[PDB]
Amino acid sequence: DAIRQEFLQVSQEANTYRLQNQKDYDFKMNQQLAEMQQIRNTVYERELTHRKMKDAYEEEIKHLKLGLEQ
Amino acid sequence: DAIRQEFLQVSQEANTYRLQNQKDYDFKMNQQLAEMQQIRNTVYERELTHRKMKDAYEEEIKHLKLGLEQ
Amino acid sequence: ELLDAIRQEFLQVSQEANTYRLQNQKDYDFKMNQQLAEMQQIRNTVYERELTHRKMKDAYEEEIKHLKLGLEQRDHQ
Amino acid sequence: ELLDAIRQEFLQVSQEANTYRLQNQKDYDFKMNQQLAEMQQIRNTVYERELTHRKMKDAYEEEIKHLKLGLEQRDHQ
Repeated sequence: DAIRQEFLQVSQEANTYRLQNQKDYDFKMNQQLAEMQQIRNTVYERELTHRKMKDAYEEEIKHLKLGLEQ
Repeated sequence: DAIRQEFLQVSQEANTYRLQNQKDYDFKMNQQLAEMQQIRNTVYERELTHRKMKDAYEEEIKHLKLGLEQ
Repeated sequence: ELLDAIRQEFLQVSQEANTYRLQNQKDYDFKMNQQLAEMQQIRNTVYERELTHRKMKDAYEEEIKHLKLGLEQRDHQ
Repeated sequence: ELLDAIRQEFLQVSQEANTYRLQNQKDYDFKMNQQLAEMQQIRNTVYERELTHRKMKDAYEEEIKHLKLGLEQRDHQ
């Protein structure tokens, strides 16, 4: 009366451990994955910004060249 | 017979002169006016370009700050 | 005695054609003077605006330079 | 004699709970190692792209600097 019974109050603290420990794993993993995706997303966004910059620089050179023509 | 007659062949070389000389005036004036308007136009255009630049610079600072947060 | 009311017939066509010239030249040079002043006004505005632009551009560029240095530094740690 | 088939009953729950730990930690550290490599890949791409960006930005800025100097010079003449 404790031998499949505290082998009850141990076989289940058992799986409760195989549970909140797996959650730890999943949490850590999902966090890092999401963070990595965010970093990659910023790289793409930054490329659009640079395109917008290029456009502006090209416009500016055109305005200045005009200025020099007169 | 030359006295309102070469005062004919002179009273009209007269106004033909008051004509192509006025055209000279008008041409020069219109040219300069148009050129001045073009210069002013470029100033406005250049302000839009600078606004586009500002947007891009602000985007870039945001991307870099993100990079530093991770 | 006569080409002497008549000479000064002909010499108010050419002494007439010539002052339309002078009045046009004076009117033109007046407008050119005005034009010069207008151009100086435009120049002043452009230079004032360029100062503002240079300061703003400099501040953005300096912040970007500092951020990039920070990232490169983080990458050394 | 008995809590000795029975002691080694209980010591395959805790000698069971503990290796799920180790297998999870080894699996995690494996994925972290992989993650490190992926991050190094991203870093390499960012740095290569940044070089390209810096050169292009520099060339635009240098052309703009030269144009502005030319305008200021024209304004000295």
